[PDB]
Amino acid sequence: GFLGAAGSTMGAASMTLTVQARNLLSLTVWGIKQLQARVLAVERYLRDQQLLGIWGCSGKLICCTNVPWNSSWSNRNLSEIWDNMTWLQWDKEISNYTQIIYGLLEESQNQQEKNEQDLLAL
Amino acid sequence: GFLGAAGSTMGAASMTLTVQARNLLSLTVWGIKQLQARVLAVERYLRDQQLLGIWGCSGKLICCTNVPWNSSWSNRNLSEIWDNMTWLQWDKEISNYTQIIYGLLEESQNQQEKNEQDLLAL
Amino acid sequence: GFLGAAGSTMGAASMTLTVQARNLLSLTVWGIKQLQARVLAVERYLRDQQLLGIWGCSGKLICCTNVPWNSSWSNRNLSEIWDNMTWLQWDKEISNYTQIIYGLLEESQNQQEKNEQDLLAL
Amino acid sequence: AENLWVTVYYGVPVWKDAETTLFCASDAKKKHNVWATHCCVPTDPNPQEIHLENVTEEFNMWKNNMVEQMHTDIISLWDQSLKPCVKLTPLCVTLQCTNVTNNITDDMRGELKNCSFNMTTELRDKKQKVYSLFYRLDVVQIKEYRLINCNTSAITQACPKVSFEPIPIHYCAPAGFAILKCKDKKFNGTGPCPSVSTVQCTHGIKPVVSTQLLLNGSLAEEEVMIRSENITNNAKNILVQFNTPVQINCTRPNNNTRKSIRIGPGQWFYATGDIIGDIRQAHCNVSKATWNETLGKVVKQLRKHFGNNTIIRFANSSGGDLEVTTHSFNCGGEFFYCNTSGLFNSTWSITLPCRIKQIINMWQRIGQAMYAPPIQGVIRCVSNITGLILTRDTTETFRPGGGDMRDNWRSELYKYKVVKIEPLGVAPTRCKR
Amino acid sequence: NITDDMRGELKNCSFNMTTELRDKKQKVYSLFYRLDVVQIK
Ligand SMILES: *[C@@H]1O[C@H](CO)[C@@H](O[C@@H]2O[C@H](CO)[C@@H](O[C@@H]3O[C@H](CO)[C@@H](O)[C@H](O)[C@@H]3O)[C@H](O)[C@H]2NC(C)=O)[C@H](O)[C@H]1NC(C)=O
Ligand SMILES: *[C@@H]1O[C@H](CO)[C@@H](O[C@@H]2O[C@H](CO)[C@@H](O)[C@H](O)[C@H]2NC(C)=O)[C@H](O)[C@H]1NC(C)=O
Ligand SMILES: *[C@@H]1O[C@H](CO)[C@@H](O[C@@H]2O[C@H](CO)[C@@H](O)[C@H](O)[C@H]2NC(C)=O)[C@H](O)[C@H]1NC(C)=O
Ligand SMILES: *[C@@H]1O[C@H](CO)[C@@H](O[C@@H]2O[C@H](CO)[C@@H](O)[C@H](O)[C@H]2NC(C)=O)[C@H](O)[C@H]1NC(C)=O
Ligand SMILES: *[C@@H]1O[C@H](CO)[C@@H](O[C@@H]2O[C@H](CO)[C@@H](O)[C@H](O)[C@H]2NC(C)=O)[C@H](O)[C@H]1NC(C)=O
Ligand SMILES: *[C@@H]1O[C@H](CO)[C@@H](O[C@@H]2O[C@H](CO)[C@@H](O)[C@H](O)[C@H]2NC(C)=O)[C@H](O)[C@H]1NC(C)=O
Ligand SMILES: *[C@@H]1O[C@H](CO)[C@@H](O[C@@H]2O[C@H](CO)[C@@H](O)[C@H](O)[C@H]2NC(C)=O)[C@H](O)[C@H]1NC(C)=O
Ligand SMILES: *[C@@H]1O[C@H](CO)[C@@H](O[C@@H]2O[C@H](CO)[C@@H](O)[C@H](O)[C@H]2NC(C)=O)[C@H](O)[C@H]1NC(C)=O
Ligand SMILES: *[C@@H]1O[C@H](CO)[C@@H](O[C@@H]2O[C@H](CO)[C@@H](O)[C@H](O)[C@H]2NC(C)=O)[C@H](O)[C@H]1NC(C)=O
Ligand SMILES: *[C@@H]1O[C@H](CO)[C@@H](O)[C@H](O)[C@H]1NC(C)=O
Ligand SMILES: *[C@@H]1O[C@H](CO)[C@@H](O)[C@H](O)[C@H]1NC(C)=O
Ligand SMILES: *[C@@H]1O[C@H](CO)[C@@H](O)[C@H](O)[C@H]1NC(C)=O
Ligand SMILES: *[C@@H]1O[C@H](CO)[C@@H](O)[C@H](O)[C@H]1NC(C)=O
Ligand SMILES: *[C@@H]1O[C@H](CO)[C@@H](O)[C@H](O)[C@H]1NC(C)=O
Ligand SMILES: *[C@@H]1O[C@H](CO)[C@@H](O)[C@H](O)[C@H]1NC(C)=O
Ligand SMILES: *[C@@H]1O[C@H](CO)[C@@H](O)[C@H](O)[C@H]1NC(C)=O
Ligand SMILES: *[C@@H]1O[C@H](CO)[C@@H](O)[C@H](O)[C@H]1NC(C)=O
Ligand SMILES: *[C@@H]1O[C@H](CO)[C@@H](O)[C@H](O)[C@H]1NC(C)=O
Ligand SMILES: *[C@@H]1O[C@H](CO)[C@@H](O)[C@H](O)[C@H]1NC(C)=O
Ligand SMILES: *[C@@H]1O[C@H](CO)[C@@H](O)[C@H](O)[C@H]1NC(C)=O
Repeated sequence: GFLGAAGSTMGAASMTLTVQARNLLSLTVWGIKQLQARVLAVERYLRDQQLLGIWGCSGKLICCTNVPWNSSWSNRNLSEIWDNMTWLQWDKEISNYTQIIYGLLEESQNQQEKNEQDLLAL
Repeated sequence: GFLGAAGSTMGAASMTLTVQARNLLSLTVWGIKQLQARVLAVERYLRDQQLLGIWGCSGKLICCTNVPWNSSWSNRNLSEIWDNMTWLQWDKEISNYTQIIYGLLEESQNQQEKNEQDLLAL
Repeated sequence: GFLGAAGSTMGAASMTLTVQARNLLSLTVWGIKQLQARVLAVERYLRDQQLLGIWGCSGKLICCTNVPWNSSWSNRNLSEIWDNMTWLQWDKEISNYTQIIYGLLEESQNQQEKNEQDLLAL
Repeated sequence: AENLWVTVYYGVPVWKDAETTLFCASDAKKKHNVWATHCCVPTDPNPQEIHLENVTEEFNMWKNNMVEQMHTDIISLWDQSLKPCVKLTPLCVTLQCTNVTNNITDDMRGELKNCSFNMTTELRDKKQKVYSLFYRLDVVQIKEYRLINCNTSAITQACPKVSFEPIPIHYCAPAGFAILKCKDKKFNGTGPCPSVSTVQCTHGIKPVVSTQLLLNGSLAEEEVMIRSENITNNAKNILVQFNTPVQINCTRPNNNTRKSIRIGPGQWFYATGDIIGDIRQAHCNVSKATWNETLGKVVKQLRKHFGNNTIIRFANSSGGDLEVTTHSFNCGGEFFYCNTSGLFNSTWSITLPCRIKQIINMWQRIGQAMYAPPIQGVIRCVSNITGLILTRDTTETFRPGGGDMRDNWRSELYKYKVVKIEPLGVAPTRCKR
Repeated sequence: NITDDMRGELKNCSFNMTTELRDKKQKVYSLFYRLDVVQIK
């Protein structure tokens, strides 16, 4: 059922997230090629986990932020986005808005951690 | 002291969990064999961490759930389990009850995250 | 800007932690040497993450403890440490105090988790 | 604007086109068969399928890197199987040959050479006379002759205990990747298709290598399909996939003998000779009525592409080397070159004479040659012609072509595509820390 | 065809080498620089 949700709308698909998130980990020339494939799978996995860590979303399939949507990214109604789009269609719709969002998420989490230390410091 | 707790009862052994959890990470044919061993150790480590993440137990050696014990798994008294059994004996006692529990834990965590988003959405 | 903060004081440098923490992950003889380099980078990354997990600092760039500073480690004023030292100078100042601190952090987290289970058990 | 915040979702079911390494997988079931000794972890008999209800994905078989991988993997496996076992450098000697005429039909009169020569077993300067029959195509005149490849390449003996008999191989995705496929009938092999489903492992494909005719593999769902990269461009091959097989029966009706010659300290050379009984020409029979009906179906479909008001014909290919001009296959362990002029002769049983070679320059390279040891007894095999590789030169003319090994896999891998899973993204919503 | 400072630098060196294991050697000659060739004419 790995891509079973691919044709589902975003608000319907985001219930199967466990499956898609889970099935990522599953002596001459072929030996080295197989290792390269295994090392790569691990590296890709860790990069995604590190970003969730940085953004303050570690341990969650869905996480809230404190960074607002900036409109120019997309001006669609949220009911249009969640009910009339699949995640694949959506990714295409905003395929050009990547680090423009990620950098903001990183900045936000760093400020939040500083604020928390300043309060625990009191 | 890595397996020092192996002969201890479950309620006694679960104080050394740090040691057992910690000591998991520690150019021809031997070169490739050694890499295969290292890659495997990493892959095994990550699978366990991913499950703890999925079940909502990330970052903990011991974590509570919201899934009840279902009796048929074992009908022993909890005082019998924690004081008259070692973890090895226990694992053998319920060796046939694995994904029967894990799937429930996965379902529970997903429902909990949805509920949390719906509340933060308010 | 990876080591841009190297000449900054500790209280100034600890704002760029995201960058230093983030840029850690970035068919014959060279094939095997390159894999060894990649496997090693992953192993080093995971060891640091495991310690943060063990100490109860997972997911944070900065984390508070419940273990006091023990004086013999350093008798400098905190204003001297945070404003008149860089992290590199500081690391040299206390380069001989490593597991002497880490073991305490491990013990503390284990006690805290036991206490939490005993309360959730109620 | 609505005060919606950026919410991050992990486990998002999306993907991008990608190129990675796919792994070999097989059945649980051949002891010295290179495809079986390649381990090829057994597949799970249960397909995932996971029909994707609203997915309309874009394919391009002419750019399918899965074909490129299969080509590379086949060559690599082939080459490594030749590292052990006997090298035949010592055969590059002067041969003294006669015409082998004591038990022949006349059509075979010029095909065999007797070829006596001096070779040793010890570094004793003690050579012995050895004779072996050779096929004419492997021997070139300098009465004195030499083997054809001793002028340009090393000759390696195929190791007699190793089989290359095709076993269907499934390709499986590595973690983080998935294979998508079209289920549509009457699909171009290119462009978008609905009814896309997922694949962990592809159906098994036998790595059959041939020229001109496509053998075994699989059949089209309803009607013969004609696929091409550039149909109006006469520089391209046209791949025609039949919707029903044409049965072809081939044989080498000669009871032969394998002669073991000591060539070195633990090394053996396999010579051939002393054929028992009449010497006859190798051939294929092709059922005639089926072939004619099959062309009629092909012609109808060619007309849909080229006009239903024209006339086309089939010609007996073109000039060039046997690797190009004849049909090629190796059933039974020996390499056959057959004359398809008996098939591609029309305007809109068939016995095809065949020749056999022992010294093979595998298509993929030069500088090396393989020597196929003789097979003891006789050879018979039956196969399914499942398609054609055609080129085109009012009326129009078609000819058998191909010769590029990749066309034999491209014709099967037109349904599968490899994508990378990228399960992370964002969307605006109601979700505030 | 030499200048005198090059007079001792080159050797003509004829030898027997083959192309087939035919015990059929052919004469080949090559010039060599003196530094690559050592006396056992
Ligand atoms: C297309 O598929 C057919 C069927 O799989 C292939 O022909 C088959 O080839 C094998 C290998 O030569 C034959 O079996 C052999 O029989 C001899 C008998 O002594 C045995 O010694 C071998 O170990 C092996 O068992 C098999 O009978 C044969 N099938 C038929 C019907 O004759 C065919 O070769 C495939 N096409 C191509 C181009 O490979
Ligand atoms: C190939 O040539 C050899 C050499 O003449 C033939 O073998 C000879 O056959 C005669 C028949 O009695 C024997 O007496 C000789 O001793 C054989 N020679 C050797 C070396 O054994 C051989 O039959 C020819 N092969 C053909 C025509 O198939
Ligand atoms: C083997 O048979 C071929 C023919 O099948 C012989 O070829 C003949 O060679 C002579 C040489 O002058 C030509 O004049 C003939 O016309 C050739 N025949 C044909 C049909 O072209 C060949 O010489 C035979 N070899 C031996 C060793 O007898
Ligand atoms: C195997 O070696 C023998 C010995 O050298 C070859 O026989 C010689 O052939 C030359 C050719 O003119 C004759 O002059 C010699 O007198 C032959 N020697 C003897 C002892 O007969 C023989 O021909 C070689 N075998 C082959 C097939 O070339
Ligand atoms: C060529 O083939 C024929 C037919 O098989 C062989 O002739 C037979 O040989 C056996 C051997 O003892 C005889 O008993 C038969 O009577 C022969 N048949 C006839 C019709 O006489 C012939 O020997 C083969 N020739 C060679 C050189 O092997
Ligand atoms: C290939 O050989 C097979 C037999 O090995 C042929 O099969 C026979 O075909 C006739 C056609 O009517 C049937 O009646 C026979 O019963 C078939 N034999 C068997 C054993 O089933 C087959 O037709 C041959 N193909 C060609 C193209 O000749
Ligand atoms: C040639 O095509 C025929 C069908 O026209 C193939 O027949 C299959 O044989 C297997 C053997 O058990 C059966 O399970 C299949 O159901 C048969 N197919 C059909 C449509 O009945 C035959 O195997 C083909 N030969 C080759 C070499 O592929
Ligand atoms: C090649 O030239 C060198 C000198 O350039 C020759 O060397 C002479 O060898 C004889 C041998 O008795 C000596 O007496 C001479 O004194 C050598 N000359 C010098 C300058 O040392 C050498 O012999 C020449 N080789 C040939 C083949 O002629
Ligand atoms: C190449 O091989 C030939 C044949 O052996 C050599 O010529 C012989 O040289 C010896 C040396 O004393 C003479 O006794 C023989 O009579 C020569 N034979 C002939 C046929 O002339 C020749 O010198 C070799 N080439 C080189 C450069 O050593
Ligand atoms: C596919 O699109 C149709 C269009 O109405 C929709 O009803 C159907 O539910 C979609 N498939 C999925 C998986 O949502
Ligand atoms: C071993 O079993 C005996 C049985 O009474 C028990 O007293 C002892 O404590 C056990 N060992 C450990 C490590 O608990
Ligand atoms: C370098 O040292 C001088 C000494 O006063 C200080 O002012 C300056 O800010 C230091 N550099 C950094 C990066 O802090
Ligand atoms: C010998 O090899 C060369 C390599 O170019 C080839 O052209 C030549 O035709 C070969 N000899 C014969 C007789 O074919
Ligand atoms: C199928 O091939 C024909 C050849 O002319 C081409 O025109 C057509 O667009 C192709 N269809 C698709 C879906 O690519
Ligand atoms: C075949 O290639 C030529 C090259 O210019 C192109 O113009 C033509 O349209 C192609 N045919 C098809 C059906 O795409
Ligand atoms: C071809 O048909 C003829 C008819 O008699 C038969 O004798 C011959 O053996 C057949 N060849 C093959 C390969 O079936
Ligand atoms: C086709 O048949 C003609 C008949 O003379 C022949 O000359 C020609 O060489 C044949 N073509 C091929 C490629 O064999
Ligand atoms: C194929 O058959 C034709 C029939 O005449 C013949 O001329 C041609 O040389 C044959 N070609 C081969 C490669 O056998
Ligand atoms: C093509 O068919 C004609 C019809 O009689 C025949 O004469 C000719 O020989 C055939 N060509 C081949 C290559 O068999
Ligand atoms: C070849 O001839 C030998 C002679 O006895 C016989 O035993 C063998 O079975 C024959 N092989 C075939 C395939 O007829």
